[PDB]
Amino acid sequence: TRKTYTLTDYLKNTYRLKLYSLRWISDHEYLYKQENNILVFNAEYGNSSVFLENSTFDEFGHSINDYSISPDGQFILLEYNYVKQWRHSYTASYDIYDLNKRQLITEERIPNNTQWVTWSPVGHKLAYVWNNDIYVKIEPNLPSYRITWTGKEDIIYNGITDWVYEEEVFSAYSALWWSPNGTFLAYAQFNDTEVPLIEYSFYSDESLQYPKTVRVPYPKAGAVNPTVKFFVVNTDSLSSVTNATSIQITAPASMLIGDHYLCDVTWATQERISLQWLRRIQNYSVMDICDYDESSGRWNCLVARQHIEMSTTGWVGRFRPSEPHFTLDGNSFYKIISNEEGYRHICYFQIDKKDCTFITKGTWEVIGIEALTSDYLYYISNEYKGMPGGRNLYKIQLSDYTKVTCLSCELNPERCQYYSVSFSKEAKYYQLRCSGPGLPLYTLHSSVNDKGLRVLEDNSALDKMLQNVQMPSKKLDFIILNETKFWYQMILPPHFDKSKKYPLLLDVYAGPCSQKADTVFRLNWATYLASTENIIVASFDGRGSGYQGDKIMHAINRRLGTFEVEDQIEAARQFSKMGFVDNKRIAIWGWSYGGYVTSMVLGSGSGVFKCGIAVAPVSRWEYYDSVYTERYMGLPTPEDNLDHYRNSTVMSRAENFKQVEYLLIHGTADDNVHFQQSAQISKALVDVGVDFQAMWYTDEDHGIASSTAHQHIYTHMSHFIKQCFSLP
Amino acid sequence: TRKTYTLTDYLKNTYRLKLYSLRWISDHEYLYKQENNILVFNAEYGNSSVFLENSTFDEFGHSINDYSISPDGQFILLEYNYVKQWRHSYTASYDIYDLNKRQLITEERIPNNTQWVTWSPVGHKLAYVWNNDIYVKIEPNLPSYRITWTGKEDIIYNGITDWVYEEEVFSAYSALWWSPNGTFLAYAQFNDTEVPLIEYSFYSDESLQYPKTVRVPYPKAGAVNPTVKFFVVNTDSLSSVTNATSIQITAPASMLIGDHYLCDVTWATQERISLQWLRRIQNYSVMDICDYDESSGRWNCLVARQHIEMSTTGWVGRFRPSEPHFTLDGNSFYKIISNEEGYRHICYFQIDKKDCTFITKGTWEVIGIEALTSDYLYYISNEYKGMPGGRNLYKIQLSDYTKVTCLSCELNPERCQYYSVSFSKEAKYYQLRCSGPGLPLYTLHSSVNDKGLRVLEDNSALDKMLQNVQMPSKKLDFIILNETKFWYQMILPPHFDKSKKYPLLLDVYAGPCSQKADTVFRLNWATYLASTENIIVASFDGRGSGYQGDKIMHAINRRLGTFEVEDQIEAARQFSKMGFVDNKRIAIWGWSYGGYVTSMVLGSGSGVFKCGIAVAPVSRWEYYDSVYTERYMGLPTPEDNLDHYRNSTVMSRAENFKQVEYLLIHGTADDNVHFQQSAQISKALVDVGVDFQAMWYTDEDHGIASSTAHQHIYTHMSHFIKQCFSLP
Ligand SMILES: CS(=O)(=O)c1ccc(C2NOC([C@@H](CC3CC3)[C@H](N)C(=O)N3CC[C@H](F)C3)N2)c(F)c1
Ligand SMILES: CS(=O)(=O)c1ccc(C2NOC([C@@H](CC3CC3)[C@H](N)C(=O)N3CC[C@H](F)C3)N2)c(F)c1
Ligand SMILES: *[C@@H]1O[C@H](CO)[C@@H](O[C@@H]2O[C@H](CO)[C@@H](O)[C@H](O)[C@H]2NC(C)=O)[C@H](O)[C@H]1NC(C)=O
Ligand SMILES: *[C@@H]1O[C@H](CO)[C@@H](O[C@@H]2O[C@H](CO)[C@@H](O)[C@H](O)[C@H]2NC(C)=O)[C@H](O)[C@H]1NC(C)=O
Ligand SMILES: *[C@@H]1O[C@H](CO)[C@@H](O[C@@H]2O[C@H](CO)[C@@H](O)[C@H](O)[C@H]2NC(C)=O)[C@H](O)[C@H]1NC(C)=O
Ligand SMILES: *[C@@H]1O[C@H](CO)[C@@H](O[C@@H]2O[C@H](CO)[C@@H](O)[C@H](O)[C@H]2NC(C)=O)[C@H](O)[C@H]1NC(C)=O
Ligand SMILES: *[C@@H]1O[C@H](CO)[C@@H](O[C@@H]2O[C@H](CO)[C@@H](O)[C@H](O)[C@H]2NC(C)=O)[C@H](O)[C@H]1NC(C)=O
Ligand SMILES: *[C@@H]1O[C@H](CO)[C@@H](O[C@@H]2O[C@H](CO)[C@@H](O)[C@H](O)[C@H]2NC(C)=O)[C@H](O)[C@H]1NC(C)=O
Ligand SMILES: *[C@@H]1O[C@H](CO)[C@@H](O[C@H]2O[C@H](CO)[C@@H](O)[C@H](O)[C@H]2NC(C)=O)[C@H](O)[C@H]1NC(C)=O
Ligand SMILES: *[C@@H]1O[C@H](CO)[C@@H](O[C@H]2O[C@H](CO)[C@@H](O)[C@H](O)[C@H]2NC(C)=O)[C@H](O)[C@H]1NC(C)=O
Ligand SMILES: *[C@H]1O[C@H](CO)[C@@H](O[C@@H]2O[C@H](CO)[C@@H](O)[C@H](O)[C@H]2NC(C)=O)[C@H](O)[C@H]1NC(C)=O
Ligand SMILES: *[C@@H]1O[C@H](CO)[C@@H](O)[C@H](O)[C@H]1NC(C)=O
Ligand SMILES: *[C@@H]1O[C@H](CO)[C@@H](O)[C@H](O)[C@H]1NC(C)=O
Ligand SMILES: *[C@@H]1O[C@H](CO)[C@@H](O)[C@H](O)[C@H]1NC(C)=O
Ligand SMILES: *[C@@H]1O[C@H](CO)[C@@H](O)[C@H](O)[C@H]1NC(C)=O
Ligand SMILES: *[C@@H]1O[C@H](CO)[C@@H](O)[C@H](O)[C@H]1NC(C)=O
Ligand SMILES: *[C@@H]1O[C@H](CO)[C@@H](O)[C@H](O)[C@H]1NC(C)=O
Repeated sequence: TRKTYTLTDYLKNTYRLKLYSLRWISDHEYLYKQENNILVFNAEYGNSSVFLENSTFDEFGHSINDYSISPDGQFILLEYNYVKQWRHSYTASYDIYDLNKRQLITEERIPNNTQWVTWSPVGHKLAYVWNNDIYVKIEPNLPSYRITWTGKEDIIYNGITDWVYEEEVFSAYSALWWSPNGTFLAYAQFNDTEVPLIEYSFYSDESLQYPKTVRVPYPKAGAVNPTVKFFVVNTDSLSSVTNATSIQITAPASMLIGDHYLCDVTWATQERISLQWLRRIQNYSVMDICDYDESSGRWNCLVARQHIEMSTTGWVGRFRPSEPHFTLDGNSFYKIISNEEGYRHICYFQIDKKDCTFITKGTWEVIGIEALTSDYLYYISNEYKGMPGGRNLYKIQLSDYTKVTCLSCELNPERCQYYSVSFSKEAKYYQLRCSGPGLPLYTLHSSVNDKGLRVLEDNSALDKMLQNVQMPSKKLDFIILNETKFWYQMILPPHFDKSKKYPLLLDVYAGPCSQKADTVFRLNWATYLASTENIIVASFDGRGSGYQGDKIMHAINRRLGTFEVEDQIEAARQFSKMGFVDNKRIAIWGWSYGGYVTSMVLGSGSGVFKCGIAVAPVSRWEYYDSVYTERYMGLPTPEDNLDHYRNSTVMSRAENFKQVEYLLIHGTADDNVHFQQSAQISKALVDVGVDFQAMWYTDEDHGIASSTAHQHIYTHMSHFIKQCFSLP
Repeated sequence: TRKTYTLTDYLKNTYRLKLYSLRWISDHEYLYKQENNILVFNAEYGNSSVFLENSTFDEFGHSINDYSISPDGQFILLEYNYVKQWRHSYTASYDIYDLNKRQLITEERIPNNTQWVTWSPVGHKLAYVWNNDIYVKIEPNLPSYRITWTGKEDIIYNGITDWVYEEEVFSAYSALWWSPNGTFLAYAQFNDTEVPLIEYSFYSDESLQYPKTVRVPYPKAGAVNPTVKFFVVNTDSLSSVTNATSIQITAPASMLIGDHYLCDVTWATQERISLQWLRRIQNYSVMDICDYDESSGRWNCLVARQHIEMSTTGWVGRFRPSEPHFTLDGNSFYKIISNEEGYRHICYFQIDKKDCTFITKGTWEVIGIEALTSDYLYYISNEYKGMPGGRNLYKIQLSDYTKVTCLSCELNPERCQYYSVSFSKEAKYYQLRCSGPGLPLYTLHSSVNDKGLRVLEDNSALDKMLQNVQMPSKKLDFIILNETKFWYQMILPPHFDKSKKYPLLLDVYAGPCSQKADTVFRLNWATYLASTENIIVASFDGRGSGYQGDKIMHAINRRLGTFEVEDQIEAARQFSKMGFVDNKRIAIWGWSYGGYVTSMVLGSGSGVFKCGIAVAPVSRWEYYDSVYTERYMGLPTPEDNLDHYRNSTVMSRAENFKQVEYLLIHGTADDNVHFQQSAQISKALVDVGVDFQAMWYTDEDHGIASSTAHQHIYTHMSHFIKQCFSLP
């Protein structure tokens, strides 16, 4: 008997995955949300107390979306009226509650429609962006100091990013950086005056008589990009002068010669800041390190401290130049860069010496630097067992690089191979977060001796429930293509029998530096398909995929829509030759880049696939944004890479779609991959007389994450897959 | 053994109906285009001559879209660079060729991007509109006179109509009216300053990087409407030294009190013009009769010559007040109006007498007045055999109304029951166009003795081809509902066998004053469905339908989405109870108003229909234009008819779609029924978890008629219907 994992189970979230989200507030205390109220926990012993009882804001008159405690614990920022914008941006209202007097501040309050707010790293100073201008409050109940007057809707952005910087450069909306002790406030200013606008309709609720036209500054490939400027203001002088001066720090001459980007800002000390700039042609970046000059009140970046990072085989960085991690005295820093072999490792830099020293090496890569103390550097890599899809925490002794300890590898090797970490303020404690291949496991550890303090959440409740269900299994392995290994994973149906022919669905993404083959545990649509529909769901990381060196990642440089597309087809062949795949029932599907690859694959004329589903796909690179697209494709001009731009479109393969069943889906309010992209695919298919299935989702964006739409799209896709595989 | 009428046959027009479109140029001659040659025919004998060689412009260097010979035969206007706009509007380039001197005028030529152009009714003067302003050319080779200078894109229209006037009032882009002999040129001016704009994306060719946004002044129900003014200018006294003077004729005070419309302009004589005005609440209209005052130079409209036309059960006229047909001296006129019984008949009016006399009467209606002489008035009505879906030509003796003669009834009763007609200049000759139930038949007749001169086109070629294919038959009949009879038609499959059960598709439109049950012969999608798929395609005219009196037509007044929807369900219900219908396979489909009714039906919960297809449907009346919507629904305010505006939406019925298969289709560039309407339907279905099929057509408008799109929609719908009926 035993029920299987059904579509409803996924859509209704019957089997809930538990997690343990904590927020360190010091070197040994963290906050945890247990039953609406906020408790504070002692890391050392595990005892807690009620920090803020849930019944505190009952008669607030508003539903509170999130909170934020000032560094000194004296105040708490309350956020409500949350109105989402793009991937990271949103607007909201805020009130400050005085935790000492247990009162709600009612004077000089933060304006409504505040675009971004942030406490100073120390104390309780506040900085926020409202109407595209920056303001600063030294004290929560005192008036604000205006920092900028140039703010202008869709034109000038001070302290916040425009659309493309938020999405492709900073993975954030804020563009301001408090110095370590809060004295200085740095920030970027974006000018989109000449940036073309993407325009599309938003219908809103039925009650809106006339549709609204959403207009946003968005640079498509080869178009005019926003320009940027960087400034630094001394907040400590605000109460002493009428208008504190924003000292500007200009980009290096090597950047000013053409279009460029401000791509990283990292403070090194109270009076030292590092900036990384990137040329519009993303294979050259410069890092300036600037010191405050107490005599001229100016900021100077000595060329002797400038560092150049370039790439001859591709772009710089996985998605951008990596962040530096400075030693306390700010005289040296560690940074991940690809070595002579093409693998990303940690290099140790002296701020005024151009030659760095690699402290790690091998045919594997460092994923990120997680913490740095005067004695140790902690990082996550995929070195363990040579599995690029695994992740573990490591510790390296700064006084002896030959001393490297893996802190997570052997904790529970069968259940935990994909780790994440969170250190306390001074890295005295760290929470480990295991996400697979077994059920997620959260543990707390002491850094002084790397001893396990205790288990925070083991997901026993769910393990219990899953016992009464025929869950699918997952296989992570590899195939060798041209003396090089390529990893794939398969979500196999329960009681899998290799003596049978199962229908196969290729789950694909395959964009640059992607990884669809890993050791993470997921409860998703593929779970339902394998468990209930007895469908094998596979994923393959071929050329262009990440975390396996530049040889593989830069294979698609300037050539998107080629190798990553072909390898995916070859993967299908390879799978069919494994003998447990029904060659007559092989389907392919993907979202976003996966939608593009799926479409390109369905229109290649390979004959391997019977049907496929593309959700919010890219159809021609000239329609996607500049930062992302140009990174891999360069410029769409005849003197650069225009020919391949025009050669890698979905539309040019419309005719071959007569050989397959296709389902095209897109959200009408997708601000990322514009509906325009599918509108052009559909028109090309209509023009050559090809029938296909389509579905638009009114007012949904790139994620189609709305509760109702989410249930609707997966239901619709399920019927299509079952029909194509005629289950029925 | 005899093929059937296939989908390809319909889509490739393999079976073409022959026509015979002629143009009367005098009381005894007409122009007919043959082999691209313009021939002139003598109506009395049938002899012809070549009027213009198909090779005359053999090296014109432009594709000629259309041509237009001046009334005096001296010149010919050549139209090229045609670019379509809405239903009737478009811009083009023109050149004038001198027929007498066989030369192409090259001096003072009409501008490119001209919006409208027309010859004076007599002679060869010209009036064209360019950049929203009116120009007049007394001679083809002479400079033109600027009449208006207020022209402004999307704001002020002179001589041309705005979006709503073009579509809902004049069924023409043109807004200028030449006096009978060309002395005066009357014109209307529209002001859309405060009219909101409908905005939508147009994607264009793949090469366009950024979608363009189209915006057109379009007043939705309740919104601010455009205002109108009327002017008359003397084209005989124009000066190259002074700006033309236009005399304004203001609307009556009973109209100026509130919002209103100019709905008809008709010249009575060389110096008398009639105008009809309609209040925004379309149940009260006023006709003004204005005479030119030679001494004053002004136009006066005596209040004593004012005629009011109102309605207590509904709006005025079928879609607007009918046009008057003045006698030679202009002292009296005939006009179709609804009588005390609610049936539309011809009433004889004296210009200075309030009461008019009806000259026809009966439980049938006059469709239109076609020609008037001192002895006879010719008209088309559905009186014959009491069939409201039949049309015949009649003449009534103006000196003895008891003497009524049908001129088309008995010509060929089996083959011809639906005629339209074309009279020559003085009604000396008329062409009859029979369009059903048999193949179209065109004939020429002489009025003096109503003789049948000859057959112009009998479609004997098509008849010879059609006998080689198993064509379906059409049954026109009626059912009774509450002592009232309602007509329906059924397209029955070849070799119809009433002992068998056939699936049934209800083809519906059902908008106010519509007629889907008639005797017209058609080669369409239904032909293929019955001939090849053996599906019965039925249509029904319930409450709200036209040509049967106001008791029926006005039944849905201020109540759209009620009785016309309910009656369709009743009809299907009754057809389902017939021996030859498979009550398990009953479908419904419609386009435009038919899309709305199909949707309202599917969301009714009647359980009668298994599936349905809605193309470019209206979903809520507040989204449609003011002129058409308010005509039937009044204003959407709480004081007027808001409750019913809110109760008649498709969206409120979403939940009821759970038990039916629904395919929703709409073109993204529909300027008439905005994509918005379908976008809200899909969102409501998604919001209640109901699955359905959808298809958008990039850049297609309300007609979805581009060649490839047309083939694609009918192909996609064919698969859907066959699948719903389990048909191979
Ligand atoms: C885990 S996965 O499914 O393999 C996966 C999924 C998604 C990405 C990925 N790559 O670029 C993005 C993301 C920026 C990134 C957030 C910082 C990018 N901007 C994006 O959304 N698109 C849309 C079209 C094209 F695919 C790029 N997201 C990725 F690298 C890997
Ligand atoms: C011959 S039929 O299929 O019954 C038929 C088809 C179409 C009409 C009809 N009614 O109003 C229009 C047309 C007026 C202009 C005269 C052309 C109107 N504006 C329209 O396109 N819509 C869209 C939504 C709503 F249904 C009305 N067309 C009609 F009265 C009858
Ligand atoms: C966790 O429990 C410990 C032990 O009871 C608390 O320790 C406080 O430690 C300080 C420093 O020595 C003493 O002054 C206090 O007397 C101790 N607590 C008390 C009430 O006496 C600690 O406060 C607890 N932490 C939390 C978050 O509950
Ligand atoms: C944003 O950049 C634009 C340039 O595109 C700047 O606009 C120029 O400003 C100068 C001086 O005011 C004028 O002479 C030019 O006419 C402007 N050009 C344009 C496009 O109009 C603008 O000043 C910048 N804004 C800020 C705050 O730096
Ligand atoms: C604060 O100082 C800044 C820096 O000068 C002022 O910004 C200048 O304002 C003037 C006049 O408004 C403009 O001509 C300049 O273009 C502005 N410069 C910049 C950097 O934008 C700002 O107006 C001052 N505010 C107050 C209240 O004095
Ligand atoms: C935060 O760092 C700033 C920058 O060094 C400190 O301000 C300097 O303080 C020294 C005294 O130690 C003075 O000589 C300088 O004039 C100050 N410079 C500036 C720009 O203010 C500041 O004292 C530090 N804050 C704290 C709380 O330690
Ligand atoms: C069209 O009709 C107008 C108006 O009746 C004619 O113009 C009148 O002609 C008479 C005879 O010459 C003059 O006495 C009047 O003063 C004219 N009135 C106006 C308003 O112009 C005109 O002749 C006719 N045009 C044609 C071509 O027959
Ligand atoms: C034209 O129709 C309107 C609207 O139906 C009539 O005006 C009034 O409409 C309201 C509802 O909107 C009713 O309560 C009134 O009874 C209607 N009559 C009056 C006098 O207000 C109007 O009567 C109609 N005109 C004609 C000639 O029938
Ligand atoms: C049709 O035929 C008649 C003669 O049968 C043609 O002739 C008439 O017009 C000619 C010039 O227009 C004259 O030369 C004839 O005298 C005159 N004959 C009669 C009886 O009126 C007439 O033009 C022909 N029409 C066409 C269009 O070809
Ligand atoms: C077209 O209509 C507009 C608006 O009704 C007319 O303009 C006016 O409305 C303005 C408010 O937007 C008032 O401020 C103006 O006083 C009023 N009149 C003028 C001349 O501005 C406009 O005149 C109309 N245009 C024409 C050519 O008739
Ligand atoms: C309308 O456009 C046409 C085409 O551009 C103009 O005709 C000429 O076209 C030739 C080439 O086709 C050009 O060299 C000329 O510049 C155009 N103009 C002339 C006078 O030769 C035409 O003139 C335009 N007319 C108007 C009123 O816009
Ligand atoms: C906090 O609130 C939750 C839900 O409102 C409740 O279950 C819990 O008992 C509350 N605890 C306290 C201390 O108020
Ligand atoms: C924010 O909006 C609320 C809602 O009207 C208003 O009452 C409040 O005063 C506003 N606060 C500020 C700082 O503007
Ligand atoms: C950067 O890439 C461009 C495009 O291939 C190339 O022309 C240039 O030489 C590269 N620069 C470096 C430093 O590799
Ligand atoms: C005129 O051209 C057409 C083709 O456009 C041709 O069929 C016809 O023969 C020509 N006319 C004559 C009289 O030859
Ligand atoms: C005609 O009127 C327009 C509109 O004001 C004006 O600009 C033009 O100069 C006038 N021309 C003559 C000849 O009066
Ligand atoms: C008569 O029939 C109509 C439908 O044809 C129905 O709506 C009405 O209620 C019935 N009774 C009366 C009195 O009209």
